[PDB]
Amino acid sequence: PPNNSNAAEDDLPTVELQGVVPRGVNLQEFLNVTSVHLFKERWDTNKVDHHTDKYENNKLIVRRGQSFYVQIDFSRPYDPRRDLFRVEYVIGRYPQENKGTYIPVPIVSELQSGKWGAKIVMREDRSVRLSIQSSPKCIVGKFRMYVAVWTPYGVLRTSRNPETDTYILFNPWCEDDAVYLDNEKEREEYVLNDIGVIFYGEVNDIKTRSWSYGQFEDGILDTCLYVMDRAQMDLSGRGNPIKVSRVGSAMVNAKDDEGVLVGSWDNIYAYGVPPSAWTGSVDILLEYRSSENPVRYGQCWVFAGVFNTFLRCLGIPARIVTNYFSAHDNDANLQMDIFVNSKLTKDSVWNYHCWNEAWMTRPDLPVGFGGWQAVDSTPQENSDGMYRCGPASVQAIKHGHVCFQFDAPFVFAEVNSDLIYIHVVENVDATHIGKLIVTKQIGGDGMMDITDTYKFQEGQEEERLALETALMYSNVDMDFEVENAVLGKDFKLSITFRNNSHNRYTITAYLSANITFYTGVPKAEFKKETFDVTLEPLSFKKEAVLIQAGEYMGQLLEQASLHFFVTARINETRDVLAKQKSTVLTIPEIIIKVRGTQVVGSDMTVIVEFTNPLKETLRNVWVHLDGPGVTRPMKKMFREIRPNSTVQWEEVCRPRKLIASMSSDSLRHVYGELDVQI
Amino acid sequence: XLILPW
Ligand SMILES: [Ca+2]
Ligand SMILES: [Ca+2]
Ligand SMILES: [Ca+2]
Repeated sequence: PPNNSNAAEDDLPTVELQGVVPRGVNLQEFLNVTSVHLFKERWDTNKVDHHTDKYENNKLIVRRGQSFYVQIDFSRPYDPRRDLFRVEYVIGRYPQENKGTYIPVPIVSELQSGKWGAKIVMREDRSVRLSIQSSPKCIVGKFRMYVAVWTPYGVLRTSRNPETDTYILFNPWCEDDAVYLDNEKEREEYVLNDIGVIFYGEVNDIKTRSWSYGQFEDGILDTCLYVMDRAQMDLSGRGNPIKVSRVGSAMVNAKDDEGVLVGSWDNIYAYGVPPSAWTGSVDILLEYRSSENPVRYGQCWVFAGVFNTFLRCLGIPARIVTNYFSAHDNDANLQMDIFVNSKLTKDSVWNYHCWNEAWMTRPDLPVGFGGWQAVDSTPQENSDGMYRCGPASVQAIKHGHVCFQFDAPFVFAEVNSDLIYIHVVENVDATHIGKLIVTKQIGGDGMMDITDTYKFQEGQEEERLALETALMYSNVDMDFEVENAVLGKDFKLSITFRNNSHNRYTITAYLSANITFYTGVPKAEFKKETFDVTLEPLSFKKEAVLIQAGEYMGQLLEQASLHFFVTARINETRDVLAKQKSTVLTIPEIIIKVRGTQVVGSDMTVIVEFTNPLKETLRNVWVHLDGPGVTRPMKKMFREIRPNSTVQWEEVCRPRKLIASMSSDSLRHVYGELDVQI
Repeated sequence: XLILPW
């Protein structure tokens, strides 16, 4: 049967005898658990290191992909030569290992990266202390803990004990988690902050409503798990933030799924609470858990207020945005069809709208479409048969790549749809929709303008080109390849146009070059250029834009890649050709060796070898050695290095880490390192 | 959240 309930439990036997165990067998020969300690208190290392001390909850709450300490007390001291046991974390009524819901945790000697395991770190008396490491992709929820001792007759498991139950949450602190956020300030605001502000009003008259998210208050966490139970969300997917965010975007509104909040706009709000009355999320969600029925009522800002609590409570970093002059598209044409005329016209435009943004990687999308994802629980339009919206990649909306799931065309139309006064046309307005998008700033109640994340500035040619690309989701081919990109050196970006027609064309285009992480999260735009090229008939044209090294070297990170947007419009036919590609920089590295005894009080030779990576001629090569405690900083110059030729630098020194760096005239800031013990 | 005249 489907296993989609954290509340439901199966019963795990305490004496899993196998075969025909003879009568009179003596199970006292084997270990049994007298006590288990989880150090669950909110001052101890577990909750503090896992950023869960805030939760008003007396049970162990950890975040996945991180180590926490437990202690198991046995009847006699644990002996590895004769004892074999494992820890188990179980969830649901139908737990299987291959479904992620039965998790065996073997007692190992060394914790492995991204694998479940427990390592002993203390053995005093009859007690062993364990550092347990969870998988950075583990299901999020309330697990049941067991200690299982293996015997030749079966497994001796502990009895059910709800005091050892453990919540495992999303970990925005673990670089192996899809919700990883490499910024403590951003983490404290988008995860640990339980209050905030929401903006509303008009574009020129802006009001501020404060909201108490209260994700750490008693009952809220269990409620969020209940919200997922009520959705019948299969447990095997509750570790995927894309599924958790999309299920939330449906379950917060009461339509078609008996969700948390009922939307009403009719100025009456009979037999319920007016939307303007709510000041936080705790009372809505708790009433949902108590009554087990939807709460009345809510509107745009209240849906986001509760959705924000749901996301932060589970661990997904989340913020609330406000779109002023948000458009409502009814016929999915990405236009505001205006006929005035109230009978034929069905497209509306709100003074403002509020939806949520959730921080996650998008492994289901190409590289570059991670980071902030737009999610809207407010019921506006159907999506695949339900009232939900997102996660839509804000990055995909900016360049009009609305073909990437989910519901990107809708969110694009909300922020940058043109007005079409329509058989016959008349006027076309292109600046009215999405005048301003805002969100609460870090460290204050100010207003961070984030309009530039969803769309290019109205007026600029990239805005139109992005829009016309979105509307698209004359015998001309278009492609671009990156010309031998080496870290620390200028490289060429060659846009190619092939015209197979007998006509002469004019092409307007823009180029967007971006640094993205290895996971696929965007960092920044380091180059943006618009350009115009003419295409003679039966020709090929290779316009090559030069990316200078100084343009991107300032914002690079470990294993970062380059994401390029190139959208070109055929002016004569108004066609739009759009490509997006990712490339990893060919990064040179410095090999550092140490020969000799590496003790203090004696000389040792540090050998630095560098290989010329370019087909060019390197001149004025400066190599710098740095290593505090080993050798004072020094520099070896090299007036010339021939192509594909290797250089070696020896440096004696009497003494920790060593860092080397090369910089020439055509290649700068290429590094190497080596950890040395002394 | 008001609907706004076109
Ligand atoms: Ca719903
Ligand atoms: Ca429309
Ligand atoms: Ca516009």
